[PDB]
Amino acid sequence: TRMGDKAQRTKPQMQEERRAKRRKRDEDRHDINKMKGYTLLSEGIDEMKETRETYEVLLSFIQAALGDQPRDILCGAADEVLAVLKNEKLRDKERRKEIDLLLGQTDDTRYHVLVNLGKKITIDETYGVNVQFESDEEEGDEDVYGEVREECTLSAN
Amino acid sequence: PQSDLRWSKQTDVGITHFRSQLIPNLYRYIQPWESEFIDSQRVWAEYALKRQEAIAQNRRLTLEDLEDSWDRGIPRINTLFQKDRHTLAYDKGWRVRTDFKQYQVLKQNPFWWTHQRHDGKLWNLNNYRTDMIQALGGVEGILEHTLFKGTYFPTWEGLF
Amino acid sequence: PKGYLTDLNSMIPTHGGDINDIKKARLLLKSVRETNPHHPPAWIASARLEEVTGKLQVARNLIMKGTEMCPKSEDVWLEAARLQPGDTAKAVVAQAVRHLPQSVRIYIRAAELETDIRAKKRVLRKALEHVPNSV
Amino acid sequence: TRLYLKAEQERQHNYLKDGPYITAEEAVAVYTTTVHWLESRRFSPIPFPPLSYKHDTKLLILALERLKEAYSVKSRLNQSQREELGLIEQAYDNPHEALSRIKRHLLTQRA
Amino acid sequence: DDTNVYRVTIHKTFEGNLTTKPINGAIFIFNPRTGQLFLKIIHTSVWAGQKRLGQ
Amino acid sequence: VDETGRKLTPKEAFRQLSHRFHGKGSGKMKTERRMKKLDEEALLKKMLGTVALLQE
Repeated sequence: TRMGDKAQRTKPQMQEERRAKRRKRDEDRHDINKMKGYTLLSEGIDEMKETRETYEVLLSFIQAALGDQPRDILCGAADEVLAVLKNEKLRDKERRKEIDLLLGQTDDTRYHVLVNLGKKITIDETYGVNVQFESDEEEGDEDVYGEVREECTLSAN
Repeated sequence: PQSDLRWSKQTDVGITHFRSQLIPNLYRYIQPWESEFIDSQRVWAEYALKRQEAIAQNRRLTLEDLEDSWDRGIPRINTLFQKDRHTLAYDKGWRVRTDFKQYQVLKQNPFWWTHQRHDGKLWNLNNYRTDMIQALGGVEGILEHTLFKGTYFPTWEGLF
Repeated sequence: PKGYLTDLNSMIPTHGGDINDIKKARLLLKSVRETNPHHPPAWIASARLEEVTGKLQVARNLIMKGTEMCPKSEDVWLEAARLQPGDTAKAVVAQAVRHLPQSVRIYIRAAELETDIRAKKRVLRKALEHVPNSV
Repeated sequence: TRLYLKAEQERQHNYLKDGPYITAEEAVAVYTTTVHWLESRRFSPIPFPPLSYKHDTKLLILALERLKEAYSVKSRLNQSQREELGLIEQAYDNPHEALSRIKRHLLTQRA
Repeated sequence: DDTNVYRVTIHKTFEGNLTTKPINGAIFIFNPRTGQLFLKIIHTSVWAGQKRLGQ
Repeated sequence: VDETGRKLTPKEAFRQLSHRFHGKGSGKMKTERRMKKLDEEALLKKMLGTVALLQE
């Protein structure tokens, strides 16, 4: 017999649960982190999360069918298209002559492509409050997210 | 003794007899100081590399990495995740303070040389407990010698 | 020693704040805001307590949460603007105008944060463009 | 214990009768050595803790935790120990007032 | 049902401060069979100055 | 089972066994308490909203 043999090292407790908590916190704080460093007074794009990919594909289609225009133009066109196809009140046969006319009358193929875009798009007093006193916030004393945070002389005369 | 590992059990079929050695020792489960020190140097160099890389990536070292280094390093890697880490960053001379406690607290401290908060837990004995049960002959073999079966509880799962 | 004791007897707080009552009120307002995310008063009160006692960063985070959970709330937006440092207070202020166009208090806070004639002129020109009929 | 305390009192009275066993020359020699070493190291004397020290609350929390650690609960603590526990809880509750008390004592208390 | 035991009113004065007024709560004890409801009133003074936690 | 035909819990079954074994039963007060409990159970099992509605 040696000495270390049969010695074992444990595994992090609740590793997966802490990972899930971290994932939920990050997907909830994604908005805050996205808008953290955007100094809006010094940022011109602030005025202008899986809806953002839909907005991006809308912008890509508009860029393809519009000809690489500034970001303000692209955002305005995207807002116009999404808002008008949402406020059409499911009136479809009228959408060609307007939207495809605006985009250049490419074809009904791209018409059926773009209808998918509108398909995938989607100060109070408050008197009376309820409160609950509970002894929650019990953990294992470890990090809530499994992360490693980091942050005259004498003289003789 | 080989006799002590014999145990019976009855059910509607009848009675059935079974068996399952020497007791484990502590030293086999304690890790040598030399291995401790070498692995500490190695693991902490690895962590320094990982930390530089994660600072480059602009994230914090998550628990998923540094998982193969869980109970390793003389300052254990576990201590890197404690809530009180930032506060502890201001405790200096704690080793001398712990050593001197003997002149203030009457109780004798066996762990006069380390603090759980700073150095981490340097040992582990869950394996020792499980091996002790197995060597003694399994829960049923152990329970044979007691009066449990006289209580007539159906099973040993919901007892306290 | 005499000078330091004088400085200490000057430092002694004349208002203090019963720590236990402060904790009780903190728990009460935490329950408030948790139960009703759409109560601008809840976030405003939480931030006011956390700024009068404790430190300001927790109140600031609570108020970034509250501004987004209570859109169309000039009072909460102004709480955020006043609590945030000037540079990011401006970002809060213009987020407030984006959520609430025609927000004259918010625009005034924008100007007061900018503290420069050119930026004030530009912001007021934009505000007039938005709403010309405001004396 | 009683014999050791008797011997210690003998020691103290013998000291008071025989004065400092360290002669003035030895005292000045060691003092000069210490000042020379500190000058060489370029050491800056520790100042009296300012009124608005950044970490004073951290230090107070560490001190109170260390004081609490000395209670391995046996469920039977005497009057003085329980009173000290109460004082520790009070300091935990209101850190700033305890700091004011501490600085007052460090400045004036000598008995 | 004891979720209504502790409820507060938060009324603003736009200049100077904001006040929260603890209001009386109710413990509801409802019998589905006879429909008898014992609603116990919890006065504000019971917990307005209690100096106690949820314990 | 007791003479009345009710299933008997093991505790009072052994109570009756021990009584019959030693040769002395329980006291008069205990007998009265037991019987009053039995008739309490019978009365409860053989069966104020309207009053509250009318008084409201």
